[PDB]
Amino acid sequence: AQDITTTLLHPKGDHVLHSHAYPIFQTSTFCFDSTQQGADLFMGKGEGHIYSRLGNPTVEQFEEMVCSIEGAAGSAAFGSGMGAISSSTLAFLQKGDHLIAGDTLYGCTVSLFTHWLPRFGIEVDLIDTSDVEKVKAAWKPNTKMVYLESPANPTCKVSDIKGIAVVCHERGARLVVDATFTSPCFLKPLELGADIALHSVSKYINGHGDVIGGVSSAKTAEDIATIKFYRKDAGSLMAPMDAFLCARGMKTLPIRMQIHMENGLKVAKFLEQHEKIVKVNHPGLESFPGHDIAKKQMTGYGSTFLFEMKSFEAAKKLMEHLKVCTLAVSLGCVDTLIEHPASMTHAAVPENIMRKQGITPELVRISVGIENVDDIIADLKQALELW
Amino acid sequence: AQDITTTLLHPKGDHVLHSHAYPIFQTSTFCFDSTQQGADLFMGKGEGHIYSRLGNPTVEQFEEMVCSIEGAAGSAAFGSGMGAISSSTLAFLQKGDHLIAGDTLYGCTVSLFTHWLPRFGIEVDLIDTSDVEKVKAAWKPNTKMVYLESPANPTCKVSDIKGIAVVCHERGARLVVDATFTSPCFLKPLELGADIALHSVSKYINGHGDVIGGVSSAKTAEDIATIKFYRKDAGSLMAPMDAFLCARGMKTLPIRMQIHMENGLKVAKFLEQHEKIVKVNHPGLESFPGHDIAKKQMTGYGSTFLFEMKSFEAAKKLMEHLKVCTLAVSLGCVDTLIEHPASMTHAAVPENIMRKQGITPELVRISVGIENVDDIIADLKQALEL
Amino acid sequence: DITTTLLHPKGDHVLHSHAYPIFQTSTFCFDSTQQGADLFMGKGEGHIYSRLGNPTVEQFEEMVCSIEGAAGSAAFGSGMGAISSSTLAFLQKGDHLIAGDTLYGCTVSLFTHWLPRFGIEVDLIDTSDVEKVKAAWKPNTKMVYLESPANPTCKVSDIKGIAVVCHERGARLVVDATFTSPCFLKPLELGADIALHSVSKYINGHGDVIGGVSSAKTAEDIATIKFYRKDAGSLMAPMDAFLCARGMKTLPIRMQIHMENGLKVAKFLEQHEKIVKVNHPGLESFPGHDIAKKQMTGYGSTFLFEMKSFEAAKKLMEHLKVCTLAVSLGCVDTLIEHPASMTHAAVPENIMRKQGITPELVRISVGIENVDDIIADLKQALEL
Amino acid sequence: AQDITTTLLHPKGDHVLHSHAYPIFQTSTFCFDSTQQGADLFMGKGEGHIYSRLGNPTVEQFEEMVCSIEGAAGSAAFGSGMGAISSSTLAFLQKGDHLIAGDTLYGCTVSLFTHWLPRFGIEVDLIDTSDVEKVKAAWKPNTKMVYLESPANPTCKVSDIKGIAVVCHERGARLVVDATFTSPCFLKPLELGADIALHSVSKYINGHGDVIGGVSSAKTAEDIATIKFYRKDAGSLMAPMDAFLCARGMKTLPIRMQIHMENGLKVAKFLEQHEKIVKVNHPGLESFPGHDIAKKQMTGYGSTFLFEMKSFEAAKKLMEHLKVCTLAVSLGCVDTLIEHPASMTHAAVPENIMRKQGITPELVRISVGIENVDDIIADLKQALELW
Ligand SMILES: C/C=C(/N=C/c1c(COP(=O)(O)O)cnc(C)c1O)C(=O)O
Ligand SMILES: C/C=C(/N=C/c1c(COP(=O)(O)O)cnc(C)c1O)C(=O)O
Ligand code: MET
Repeated sequence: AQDITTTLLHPKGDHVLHSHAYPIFQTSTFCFDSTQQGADLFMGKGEGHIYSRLGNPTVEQFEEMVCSIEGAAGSAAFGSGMGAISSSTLAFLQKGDHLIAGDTLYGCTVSLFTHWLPRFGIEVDLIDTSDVEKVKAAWKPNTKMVYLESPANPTCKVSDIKGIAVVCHERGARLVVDATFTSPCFLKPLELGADIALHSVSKYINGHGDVIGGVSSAKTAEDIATIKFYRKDAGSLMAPMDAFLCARGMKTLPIRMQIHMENGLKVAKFLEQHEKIVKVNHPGLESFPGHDIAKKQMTGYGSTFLFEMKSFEAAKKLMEHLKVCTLAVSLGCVDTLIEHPASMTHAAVPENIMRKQGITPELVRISVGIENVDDIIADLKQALELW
Repeated sequence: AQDITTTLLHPKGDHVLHSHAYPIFQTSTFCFDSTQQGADLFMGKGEGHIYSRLGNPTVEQFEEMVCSIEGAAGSAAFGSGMGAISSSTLAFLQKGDHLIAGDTLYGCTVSLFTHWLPRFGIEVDLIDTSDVEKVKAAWKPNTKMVYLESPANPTCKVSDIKGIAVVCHERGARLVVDATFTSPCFLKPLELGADIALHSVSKYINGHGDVIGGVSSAKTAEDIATIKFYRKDAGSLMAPMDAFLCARGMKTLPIRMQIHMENGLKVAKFLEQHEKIVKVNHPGLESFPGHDIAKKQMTGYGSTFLFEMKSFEAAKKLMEHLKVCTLAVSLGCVDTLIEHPASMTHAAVPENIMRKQGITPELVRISVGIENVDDIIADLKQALEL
Repeated sequence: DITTTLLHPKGDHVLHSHAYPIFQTSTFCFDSTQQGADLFMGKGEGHIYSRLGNPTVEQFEEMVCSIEGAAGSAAFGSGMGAISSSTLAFLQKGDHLIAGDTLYGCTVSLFTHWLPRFGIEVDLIDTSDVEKVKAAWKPNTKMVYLESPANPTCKVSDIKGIAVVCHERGARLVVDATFTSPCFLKPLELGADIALHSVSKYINGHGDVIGGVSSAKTAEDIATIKFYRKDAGSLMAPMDAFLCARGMKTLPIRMQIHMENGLKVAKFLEQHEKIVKVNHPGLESFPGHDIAKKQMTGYGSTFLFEMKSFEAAKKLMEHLKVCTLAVSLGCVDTLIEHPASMTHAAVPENIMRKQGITPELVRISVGIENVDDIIADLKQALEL
Repeated sequence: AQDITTTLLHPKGDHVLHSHAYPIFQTSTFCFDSTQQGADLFMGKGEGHIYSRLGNPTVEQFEEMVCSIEGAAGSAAFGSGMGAISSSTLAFLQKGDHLIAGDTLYGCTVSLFTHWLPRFGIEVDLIDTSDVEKVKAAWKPNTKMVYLESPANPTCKVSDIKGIAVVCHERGARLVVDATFTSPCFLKPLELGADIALHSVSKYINGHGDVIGGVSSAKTAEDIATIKFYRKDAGSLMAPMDAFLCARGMKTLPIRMQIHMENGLKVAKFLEQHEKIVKVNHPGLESFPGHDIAKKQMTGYGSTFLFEMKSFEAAKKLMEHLKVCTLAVSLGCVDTLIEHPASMTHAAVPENIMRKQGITPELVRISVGIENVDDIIADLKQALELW
């Protein structure tokens, strides 16, 4: 079996004009040979292109690379992770349907599900998905979808994807998994029973902090077609230049993820033993509740996780005296990022959800990059040891 | 008194690092000076950026440009015209609401309004908006929006935006106008009483056929904030490179439109007097129904219009023996495009709606570019003789 | 007219794409050893490596080639790359070059500092007078190099007459037509052997690319230019070639407006009490207007005018609200510059005085803004 | 000391408008605050920009990154490696000067030294620089420069850079080293006594096969200013978009080089023991003449090297039956490339030099990428074992 490293460096498809790098198709439209050839293409007959919103070759190349690592029937690229999320939910859910989603999600996902979905007649419950019994108890005759992020952003809370998939499969609901925090190198939700696996490509997949994009991959040709049907009318598109950048970033994904994983674990162990640190929420630590599930269902760990300081003032002093780590939101970049969830990424999450997400002013989230790990640790140590 | 040409060439804003051209901010995220500065930005306090989905300086520069020409409170850029349309309607409409839309729309707009909105519990009636009394008859107690394209894609049917706007003001509904076909140089819906004016930037505004993008502009600060709030969660973004290209394309918009207008008018009159053409639907032709409303409510015409051949075989013969004109969907590019609506742009629209639209296999849609008009006329002339 | 040709360039579409794709690649794949071997020998159609040939760059080359009436065109990383490749590709130790006495600053630097280190004799002379060219002639003269109208004074040379001397005496005529664009000046049509532009200016026209292009009358000459380029390495990036081809789609239309704006602004300045003199080739008062009207089909919109003092020039340049103080020219928006202390600051004083550049001169590059807005901007800054 | 990985991820300089990624300054010109402020910049007084040919912020950012790894006084970026070579030689050499260069060089470098320099009255001798005594024997009172590639493209012939530097330093000649084949992670010519270190950035530094570019770094402020002065008139510029891509590719250079080095050595050892293979020219092999100099003067190896088949026909059979390796010129890409020097990269080298260079139709050059090394070896092995 050929390694993922090789597969990503050797994607299927013909070269264009013998070009070694896949060209950037910075075009809106495509030319027809004849009236029939164009008419046929609109009916889905024959091979070729019409218009970049419907399909663009550079973007299609990136989709195939994601499709190849997910083990999907197809993938669809979007202008952002939120585009991928919207199109993976609202492509299926309609007025009268019920959605069960995790109670700890990325802020804008909470916004989508709690503000917009109810305006469209869609019933939503945010449930603690780390407990399958609670998922079952929240199930209704009109439940059509379960949506999970695991490990959750930012607390790393682990859900049992495999166990929840069984219930979805017995009861006719789609299981959708946002695997952004871990990357398709370490978490393949379609192998665990999910119907759709999505990512903010803005994070690890692209990895270079210079594009915003989303991707969604479906187990079934019918589901990926419906997703693309929705995309056509909702209009969240990956730009050709951004697809070129994302495919390029993804060429180094496996080796970056190996370094991220090892760095993140070493940084978490350093913090876990440090006097100033109260707790570390990294799912690769044995102290972490849900570690046994993460270890079974994933083949590695991302490097973004959260830790607890003794006070808000101590969190502030740390985050503001770092020379290698950069104070900024986002994650999964080659360089190390740090932020304060309570006042930043999750300052917009309703208080009812803040308290049961478990997010407090003492928490700091770090996204460990691929810098030499000793340099990252020395940077944290010097700020922790300040006068 | 400063001319539109000058305004687009001299946008408001500081230069970045003294750079003459506005830099391409190809970044996802922005750095914070301190915990407080970041927390302040998340609360809308102070000046600065956080993350490109919330706001990107290169994108914002293009948004300001469009906002200037529309006379808007603010503008929002998107990944596509369909992103602008989705975000300008579903940002406001919710379950139990009712939408009145023109019956002749771009194909994917029909798919949006006919397939997705009713799945979200939104009631939708497609009606002939060229007659204001028909809009009034279709009105219900829960009508929250009227959505228009004028001149319509592809038949160029004209609606009285100004009169429909009065009805909307009186009865508590938003008026949303898709002005893609005409461009903001010639049609300014917000000056006519609309609440929202939107464009597929993919067409005239960019004008170079190398970008897909959308833009929407709102009369009020509250409405554009709502649109951007929807965009934050729906995620149709204009990429920084595409915003760089759209702004650059828009620098020549006024001169390009002037040529497009004059070129398209001349080509339509050539066709209108040719023996093989049954009729030409150009809103600037005296013969066109609705010409009188278009000359009053617009300050010029786009150059995309349709004309009728005697049969499908004739249309097929014309479209396939052109040497300058390119057989392709889309419009508003620098070069001339030509298309068969029945089996291309409007192939997926249900028979029911399509016959209401008056779209038949005998119609050909041309998008006249900025070539020497004589080369376009001679191309058509050559082909019409075979 | 020219617009149709630029919008419909020859060649096949790639994957049916309407816009020509950006080949952001260094290398190309071979079907077999033989096919690679053949390509390196110039046999068969195809590509090897972007420095030898990139499809996106070649499409832009083809566009310029068509408008110039050339055997071929080569694109470069800057106008200076085009200039140095159109000269040092041909000149060698022992050769003599005659160049116009008034040239862009870096061209003077190239001809004055570098060429003589390579053993190439160079004299700068007044090429507005053909007898001076004949008098500077030597038995080893292999090239005459010209800018017309010259940067920044707009000094006009008789290109056709000089070409005649060159053809008779066995020298190449190379012409930098940056200031006018190939819409209005076609040197190869006037007898010149090579015609070149800084694409950074009018051709691209959007102020967001630096690039150069050179076009030769003969297949041999362009092949030599590209062979030099292969080793010297001033290439146009695929992205910049995409942007230049895109900018060039509006070239004939932008030029029409530049020309008209520039002529209206120049006449306004010419009759303004505060202005000593205006150096625009299209004015009747300008010396050599007759040659420029004969040999060109229009004018660019960059020209020089004289103020009554340095303090007055500084006051004008620093109270403008539309015009931007910046070097460069041929952008869609208006630019203004002080030659003596900016573009031409490094020029040796003796070449400087022979050029006629003083601290009282201001150089304007008139954009495509509404003319009345440009004039009203100049008006308030001169009067207030 | 902070690690190179960390340095490259954390370059000196302020952020622009708080942007995390450095913006692409796709501009030709820059604005002046006043006549004086503009005048001053032209005189080298004050901080700021004039015009991209003179300096572009995105390009300067990439230059700073190279400068930091080379340990130089400054770096200059170009539109190609050939731009860097032309500008690092012809910026200093004039009519009457003598240049000693290696006899095994990149083909277009031979073309430059052999066709263009003599036309400019510069005397040139190509010498076997693997023998310091041959360098001394070729020295003349007017020798001003020695120019070396080591390991040479394509034969990997090693020169004693340290030993030749001694001679240059005693006699008033600049030593210039093209370190393209090894990358600045493993070869730092300025630490060995060179005056100038240059690269085709097209190869390893950028690493993604999608940019052509060059860079030159000088030990002395004066020499880098002279290089940039030449560049300003000769006009080989790195485009802003290309500088953005090179800086981005360079963010992963140390980890890519680590994998290239290990992959290349394992592939070389596999070929060395294979019955079909006559000889393997990889400088990290103990069998290689000059291995001892290479291991003392470098801190690793690039992964581009050459091997000898039994015949031209066997070389063609191998090259044309690979599924992972790609038949193309260039090198230093994330994916594996392969080519035939005799009929491709060195087919323009005049017959006397190509004889002295030791290039025969039996030689194949491989540029080993970062694919899984077992997948690369299996691809070579299957082609070598064909019917
Ligand atoms: C291929 C597209 C065509 N039109 C598009 C279009 C859109 C949709 O805009 P994006 O395509 O999403 O940028 C919105 N509004 C109008 C009046 C339109 O014509 C076409 O007809 O040929
Ligand atoms: C800042 C630059 C100015 N000029 C440039 C120029 C070049 C050189 O072109 P690159 O700059 O190398 O593309 C060549 N030829 C002419 C007549 C030029 O004006 C300027 O004057 O303001
Ligand atoms: C003359 S082909 C140039 C490509 C590259 N320098 C190589 O050796 O492969």
